[PDB]
Amino acid sequence: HHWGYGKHNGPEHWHKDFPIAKGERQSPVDIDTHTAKYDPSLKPLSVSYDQATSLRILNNGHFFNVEFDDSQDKAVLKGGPLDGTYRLIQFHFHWGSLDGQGSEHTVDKKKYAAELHLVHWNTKYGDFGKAVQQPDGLAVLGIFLKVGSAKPGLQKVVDVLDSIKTKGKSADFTNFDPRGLLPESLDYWTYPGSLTTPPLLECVTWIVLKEPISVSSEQVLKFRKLNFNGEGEPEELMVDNWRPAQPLKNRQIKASFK
Ligand SMILES: [Zn+2]
Repeated sequence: HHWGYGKHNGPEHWHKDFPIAKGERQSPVDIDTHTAKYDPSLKPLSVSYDQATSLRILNNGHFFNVEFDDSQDKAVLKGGPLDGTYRLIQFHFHWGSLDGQGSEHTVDKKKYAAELHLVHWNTKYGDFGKAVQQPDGLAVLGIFLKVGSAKPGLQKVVDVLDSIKTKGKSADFTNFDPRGLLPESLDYWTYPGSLTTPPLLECVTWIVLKEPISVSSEQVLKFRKLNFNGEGEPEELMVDNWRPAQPLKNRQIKASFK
């Protein structure tokens, strides 16, 4: 039936409905830090989230999405390896059933507890749906989450999860500041890739930050109480909603630091 992360509709079956799954620039990948090329011509990242406008949070049956108002250049990403302005449209997470798994990207084979994706689309294309059809259409900022001390800025999100426990639920989620999810360093690795979920389009420029943010066991624990299933259906906990690393192929990973 519909795609998911279970043994019968998991990542290893996606190729049957989405042939692009076995493509040449699939994500995520394992970042080998020793072969990543430090590229000195890379510009620093420019994150302008000061006028961001969050609208809603939704449980889509795969993960939850916090959506932003992308009708104007409110929250944008520029610089780095990018050309043009990219608007933040939404962010989501991928997490595991345990602290030693959860992230999609890995660093030297190391998996983190979760991974945050800040999705932006190139304003040049007018809308998100057009942008996903272009090789430079999207820019996703990936941030690793490790278990340690609480991330104060993540609490608003953790607080509201009980209201969107099942598939299809959504809640008003205004006035959230995404700057609170950012680590203090903006050093990163960058490579051309794809969406990690169907349709798995190869329109993404990945910007994975080196420094992960720490969240508490309690904070992460609440993510794990979400449901994949719809209301009234048999409870299936939302865990391990991550895709395993794909072959890098004809691609080089560049770093903005040495
Ligand atoms: Zn994602």
